[PDB]
Amino acid sequence: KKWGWLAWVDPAYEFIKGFGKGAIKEGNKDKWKNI
Repeated sequence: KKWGWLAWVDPAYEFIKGFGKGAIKEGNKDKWKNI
């Protein structure tokens, strides 16, 4: 299996950690629903 999903999300999520370390509303809006 290719499994190139997590490979593309890996560098993605890590990006928001620095670019949007203080802006969950801009990205993860309805993230509370998954928690």
